[PDB]
Amino acid sequence: APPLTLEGIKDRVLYVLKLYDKIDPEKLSVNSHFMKDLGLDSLDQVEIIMAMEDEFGFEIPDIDAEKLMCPQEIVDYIADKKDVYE
Amino acid sequence: DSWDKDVYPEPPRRTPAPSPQTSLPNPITYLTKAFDLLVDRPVTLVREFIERQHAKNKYYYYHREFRRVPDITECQEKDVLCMFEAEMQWRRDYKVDQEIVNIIQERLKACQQREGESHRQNCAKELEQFTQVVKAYQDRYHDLGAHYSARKCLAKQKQRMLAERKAAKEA
Amino acid sequence: FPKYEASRLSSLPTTLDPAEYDISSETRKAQAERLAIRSRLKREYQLQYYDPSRRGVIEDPALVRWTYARSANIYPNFRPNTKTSLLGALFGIGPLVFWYYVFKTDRDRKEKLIQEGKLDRTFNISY
Amino acid sequence: ITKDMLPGPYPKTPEERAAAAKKYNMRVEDYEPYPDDGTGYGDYPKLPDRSQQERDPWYDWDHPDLRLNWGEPMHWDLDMYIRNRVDTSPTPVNWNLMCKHLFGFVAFMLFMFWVGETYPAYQPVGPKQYPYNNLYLERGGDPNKEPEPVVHYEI
Amino acid sequence: AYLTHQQKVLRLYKRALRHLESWCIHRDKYRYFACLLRARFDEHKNEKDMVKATQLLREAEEEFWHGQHPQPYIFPESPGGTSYERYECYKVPEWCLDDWHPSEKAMYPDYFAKREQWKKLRRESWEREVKQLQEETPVGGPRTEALPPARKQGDLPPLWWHIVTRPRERPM
Amino acid sequence: SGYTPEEKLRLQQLRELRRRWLKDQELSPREPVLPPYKTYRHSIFAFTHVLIPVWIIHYYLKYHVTTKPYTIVEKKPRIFPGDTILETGEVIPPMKEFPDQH
Amino acid sequence: MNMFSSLSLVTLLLLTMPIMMMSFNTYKPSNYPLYVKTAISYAFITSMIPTMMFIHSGQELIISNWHWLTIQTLKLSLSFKMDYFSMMFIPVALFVTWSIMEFSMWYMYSDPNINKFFKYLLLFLITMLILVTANNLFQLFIGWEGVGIMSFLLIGWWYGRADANTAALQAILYNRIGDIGFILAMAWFLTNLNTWDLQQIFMLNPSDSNMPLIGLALAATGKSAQFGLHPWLPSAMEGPTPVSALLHSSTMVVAGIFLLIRFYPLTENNKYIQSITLCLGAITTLFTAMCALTQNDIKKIIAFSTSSQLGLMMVTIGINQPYLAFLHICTHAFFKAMLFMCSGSIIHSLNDEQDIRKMGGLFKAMPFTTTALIVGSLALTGMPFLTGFYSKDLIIEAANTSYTNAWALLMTLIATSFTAIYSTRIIFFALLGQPRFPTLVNINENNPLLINSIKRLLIGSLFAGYIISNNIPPTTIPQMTMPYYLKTTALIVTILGFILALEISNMTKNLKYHYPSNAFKFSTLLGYFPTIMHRLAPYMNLSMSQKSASSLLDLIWLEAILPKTISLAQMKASTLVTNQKGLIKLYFLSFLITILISMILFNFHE
Ligand SMILES: CCCCCCCCCCCCO[C@@H]1O[C@H](CO)[C@@H](O[C@H]2O[C@H](CO)[C@@H](O)[C@H](O)[C@H]2O)[C@H](O)[C@H]1O
Ligand SMILES: CCCCCCCCCCCCO[C@@H]1O[C@H](CO)[C@@H](O[C@H]2O[C@H](CO)[C@@H](O)[C@H](O)[C@H]2O)[C@H](O)[C@H]1O
Ligand SMILES: CCCCCCCCCCCCO[C@@H]1O[C@H](CO)[C@@H](O[C@H]2O[C@H](CO)[C@@H](O)[C@H](O)[C@H]2O)[C@H](O)[C@H]1O
Ligand SMILES: CCCCCCCCCCCCO[C@@H]1O[C@H](CO)[C@@H](O[C@H]2O[C@H](CO)[C@@H](O)[C@H](O)[C@H]2O)[C@H](O)[C@H]1O
Ligand SMILES: CCCCCCCCCCCCO[C@@H]1O[C@H](CO)[C@@H](O[C@H]2O[C@H](CO)[C@@H](O)[C@H](O)[C@H]2O)[C@H](O)[C@H]1O
Ligand SMILES: CCCCCCCCCCCCO[C@@H]1O[C@H](CO)[C@@H](O[C@H]2O[C@H](CO)[C@@H](O)[C@H](O)[C@H]2O)[C@H](O)[C@H]1O
Repeated sequence: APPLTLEGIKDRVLYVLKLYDKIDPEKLSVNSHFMKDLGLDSLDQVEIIMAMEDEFGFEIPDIDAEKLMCPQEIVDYIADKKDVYE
Repeated sequence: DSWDKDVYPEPPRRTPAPSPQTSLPNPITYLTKAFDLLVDRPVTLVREFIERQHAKNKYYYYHREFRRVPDITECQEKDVLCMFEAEMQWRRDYKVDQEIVNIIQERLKACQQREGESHRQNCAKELEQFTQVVKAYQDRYHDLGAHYSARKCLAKQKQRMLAERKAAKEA
Repeated sequence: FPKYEASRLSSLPTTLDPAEYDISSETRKAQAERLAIRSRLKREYQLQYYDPSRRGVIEDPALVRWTYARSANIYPNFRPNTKTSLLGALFGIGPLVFWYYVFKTDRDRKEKLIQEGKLDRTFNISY
Repeated sequence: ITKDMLPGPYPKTPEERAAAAKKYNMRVEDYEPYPDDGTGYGDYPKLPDRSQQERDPWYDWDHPDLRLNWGEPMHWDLDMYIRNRVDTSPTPVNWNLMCKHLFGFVAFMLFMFWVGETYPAYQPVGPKQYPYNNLYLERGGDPNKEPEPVVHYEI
Repeated sequence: AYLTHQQKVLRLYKRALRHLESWCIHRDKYRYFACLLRARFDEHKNEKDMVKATQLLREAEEEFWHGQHPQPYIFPESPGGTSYERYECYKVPEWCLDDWHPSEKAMYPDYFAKREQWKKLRRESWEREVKQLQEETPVGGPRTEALPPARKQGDLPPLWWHIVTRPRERPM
Repeated sequence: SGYTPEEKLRLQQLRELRRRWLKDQELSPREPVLPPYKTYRHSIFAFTHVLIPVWIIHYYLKYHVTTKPYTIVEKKPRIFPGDTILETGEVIPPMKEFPDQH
Repeated sequence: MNMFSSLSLVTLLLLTMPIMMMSFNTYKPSNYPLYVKTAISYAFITSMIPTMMFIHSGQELIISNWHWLTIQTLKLSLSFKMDYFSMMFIPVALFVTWSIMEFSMWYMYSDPNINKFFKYLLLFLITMLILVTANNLFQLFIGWEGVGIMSFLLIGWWYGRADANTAALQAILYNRIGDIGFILAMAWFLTNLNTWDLQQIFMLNPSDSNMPLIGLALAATGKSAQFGLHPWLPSAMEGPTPVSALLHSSTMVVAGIFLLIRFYPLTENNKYIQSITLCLGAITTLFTAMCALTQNDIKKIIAFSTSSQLGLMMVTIGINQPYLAFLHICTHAFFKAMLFMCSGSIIHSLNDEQDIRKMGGLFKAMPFTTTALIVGSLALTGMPFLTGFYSKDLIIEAANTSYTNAWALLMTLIATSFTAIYSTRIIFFALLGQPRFPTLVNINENNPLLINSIKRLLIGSLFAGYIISNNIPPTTIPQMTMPYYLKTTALIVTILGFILALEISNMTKNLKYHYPSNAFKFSTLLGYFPTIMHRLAPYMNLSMSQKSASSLLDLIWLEAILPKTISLAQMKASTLVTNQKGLIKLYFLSFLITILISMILFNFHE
């Protein structure tokens, strides 16, 4: 399987969020808090995590998932699990 | 040849001559010729070399002959010196009889393979001979136990002889 | 929705347990101390697990107690009474007596057939 | 280790129950010893008879394969509940209902097989006929005895 | 349960969607039914009565048990998946390298030179890491498994070795 | 629900250490420092894995196994009506005439 | 006989040389997998020469080359029976193993222990050939348990995985339970016939052969995973896909059927055994196919297909058609190994994904894997003139024109329809519809090793059945006259299954949600047999081991009634003897008592 990179993981994390109708793709950034900045709720955040699992083909446990609150946090979580260091 | 054809009999061989009914070449014919050329010839010469060295050093070994001694019937009770010889002789005969049953079993199994689908009718002599020898072996040695001896064998025979006598008396 | 009939080998899901819900400050206090005990043991383990100069095994008293419980400690706490004796009588003596009659009856039946000549042993010369 | 930290006899007072629970790293409330039937458990804690498969996969265990933490009391039957052995995790079908359906299917299959053995299926055909007194010699019949002839006719 | 009410609802939502996905299979059909399922959660989103909210959770869990897929989808490397623990046989602890024969170490002069710096870095930091845990831990031991960060420059977060040096998820 | 400030800082610090450890796992160009046609390859394979073994096996079978009784037992050849026996020259009679119904 | 006997032994000696070179460190560790693959290719060639000789004139022989041990009147020799069943199976097994090994070279490329993997695959095959050519029951038993142990080591290949260790041990458990019957058969044959050699058993032809054959049926039940001992084969899916291909097509699971085939001279005369095996196979073929209808793991579907096909072979045994059962063993080997290899191609391209719900849209993305998958499926469902039609179709027509249990015939037919249904499932979900896999597409089936290994088995799945049926000699009277509806029963129930399966598959697309039926759950959870039995039996036996065997008896009662009671009595008596006052008055007063009782009671003074 082709290796992952920090830039590659970030691109796909943002890519998925730009296909979510509840986010504004222009206002989105790696550091956008899903509630404070993007104004989503927690039911929406579960769906975002669910979509990240489907994007990368592995599961984030609910204990870990509820803390990933901005795109950069997801990118960091995936990189740590997959041993991505660039 | 190598063994005795009387002890291990083989019925005469009957091989049908080839009757090719096809224009095609037979693969087995040429592979056979290749096998003789590539395998049989080199293997044959290597053996003939070894058979030359053996012929230059010919020496012999013998099959031991065991004189017959008095059996356990002729031994006085608790006379170990006579019992020992009769006991050892009986043990030697026990091993030989075991190999007799093996020979008859080997004939039976060779016949079953040789005759193929016809073995049921063409191995009746072998089966009959096997059935009789197994009856004789069973009568001599069966049920003696791990600690068998010439004495236990004799006691088993006497018991059998007694039963046959009594039935004969009923006749 | 037919309810959940839990068994020994098919436990009850926590999601269907009333005990999980309807929480009280008394229970929450209990979960607090359980977690505190866990963290005290985790800390004591981590301090030895992460020690650079430690080469060896971190002896676990919980494991020593388990193995010691399931061998050396049984007899001191044993009592000969109705439960232990009835179980001892059933599972120690009982199976032997059962198997005795099974084999003795079978061997006796076969022995009679051999004497009367009614058991076939035409080719039986290996024993 | 030391005798004070090893398992002991059945606890007989609220205070002996407190020292036992302390010894096994438990709360005096959560510690409950096996009944004192004289079977030899002693003061060893009786723990919820649950398989190790039931424990949280995602928690960071000291022994991830056993799903145990260093120092926590081990179930008396821990070796029977490892993930390789007895699993007690909840089933999507109740235990008893599972038994009824599996038993019912098997029992029904066996009954129908007997019914099919009493009423065998066959074609409307007479017995297959063989020559030479039903191949008497081939099957192994005695050459010396003269078999009862078996005659087959056309139709 | 140490999970708050919010955690239970969010966990049930995720678990219900995944089992719904197993039933539907097809992505368009799943999208249609996931939205109806979300609508049901949105219906009681503002229920301010805890007693009713808890009661709604109980029935929801009861309904999920009846409707759960008997063979749900599992990510291959997730607990219970077909690749769970598939690579544990290849993960070898780093302390196994201290036992290598010198002729084995001579083949990787650069790797074992770096490894020595890490081992040197581990010895130097240990004393301060034990000290930091001593000063921050209340009498009566810790109450949670959370660990502190480093508070100064040149300090490493206490108890870091076995997290930093753990085997790669795809070692060999 | 997110990370606490204390947690985020610890995750940050472990991450830099881990990524540095993973970076150090890479091999340098000179590592490892080791110490000091088809027909032909299939021809050498056939020689050493077929011809030499079949030489040994034929020698074994011909001059050791077959010199003992009943070590190799062949099913006797099938004889069909009209066959001729090589050993003797005996000719097996044909079967009697059929009704020739077709 | 010189060429025939020489060549059939080099075949076996050839396969062991890579084992010998390996364990003797004389090899070239560079490309050992290619060396092992090359040896298997050459052994296929050498095994074709004896097979052609048998095809020509029916030449068969027995080779007893080494006398190992004589036990009084039982001589045990290393013997090899090169007969009908050995000469056809050996080239087929080697041909399929040739493809699997080439396929494994690509599938296992990244495995660090690939050299050990190929060594185990070679031992797996060697023990199968010992099983197939064994001429006596002891030599056969060596192969019998060899494949079981090799199966254990390969199923549990990823030994850090608890689930793989449970599956590997479970396979031993179920196969050892079967081995009770094998030992029983050996004991009966030695006692009653004084032999283990197949020749003497058949010549003596026992009439009261109920006990030995029940033992053989029990052994076949475990090895071929018939109902009662079946769960281990689906669980054996833990192993790498190449293991599943070889485990299911050749080597292990077929040995059970082969054992019963080898003993057809006995079974053909015992109607009671025929009735039992027929029912045993019928429930097996029906139940396992019923379980495949709802499985979502692609390997578990094919695993349940094998159990269903093995049940069919057991049915063929039950109707006194040993040679058709053998033919199905041979034809089944081709397309079943291909199906497993095709699924491996899909699993690899989808980053280790095995759930069909997460595939789809692969019909065009993986064209060559798709062609092989369709050919394999059609061969499995008895499509006319594909390899699977020449065995399966004859079996069905012999089944419904025989004197048979009516229920077993009806079960067998329904399972034939189920075969089309679960075959439709794999194609519909893996290949058709829209893709359901993750976004990073890495589909790639362009490795020549993958293409060639499947290509060879694809040709076999098209012509191997035709070639074999036209070359094997006839050993029965094939039944060819029958009513039109009995002739076409196999074809029509297959077509009906395809039609119905298609309708069921299409309903998944509709925007409807349905609660599961008890029947649906029953199929999915494998009749609850693994759920109930793999918790109840382990629990009861393991709990009795600790509670009663150890504690109650060994740590308590066996101690109490002897050492602990005796030592306590001695301690008590010691205290009575030694607890004295040291008083002169008391000791001498006891002397007076001793003297008095000496005269009055015991009359020691007389
Ligand atoms: C510790 C495990 C406890 C399990 C229970 C075991 C009970 C064991 C009982 C020992 C056997 C007692 O029974 C024993 O049977 C044998 C037959 O073989 C008898 O043997 C004798 O009697 C038989 C007929 O009865 C005659 O052939 C002959 O006189 C002699 O063989 C013994 O006279 C008798 O004492
Ligand atoms: C193609 C397949 C060909 C072979 C088909 C074989 C059919 C086998 C059918 C076996 C049925 C056995 O299962 C049987 O089902 C009914 C229906 O739930 C069960 O019934 C049980 O569940 C419910 C309770 O909620 C009620 O029906 C009843 O109170 C209870 O007994 C029986 O307890 C069970 O014994
Ligand atoms: C009782 C035994 C009787 C026969 C004994 C004959 C001994 C002959 C030994 C020949 C070498 C065997 O050992 C091994 O053989 C193979 C092919 O020959 C060689 O392997 C070579 O060819 C194979 C395939 O062509 C390649 O996979 C491999 O990359 C290459 O090195 C090994 O380098 C050698 O170590
Ligand atoms: C021995 C080998 C036997 C091989 C038998 C092979 C299959 C035999 C044909 C089975 C039926 C063919 O398929 C028949 O026609 C069309 C397919 O275009 C189906 O039509 C279906 O196609 C679309 C697919 O998107 C569905 O969404 C729609 O519900 C339906 O109209 C019919 O529902 C079916 O009855
Ligand atoms: C089976 C038929 C023949 C059996 C003959 C056996 C005779 C007895 C041999 C062992 C004698 C040992 O004598 C003594 O036994 C007791 C327990 O049994 C041991 O003592 C141990 O067990 C006892 C009671 O279980 C405890 O009170 C004690 O605290 C403990 O140390 C002694 O350390 C040992 O010295
Ligand atoms: C078939 C005949 C077999 C004869 C075997 C030879 C017998 C030898 C007998 C030695 C007896 C002395 O052994 C003695 O047993 C008692 C067990 O009650 C032990 O006593 C132990 O158990 C008792 C009570 O269980 C405790 O009160 C005591 O504190 C403890 O030490 C002694 O420590 C030991 O010294």
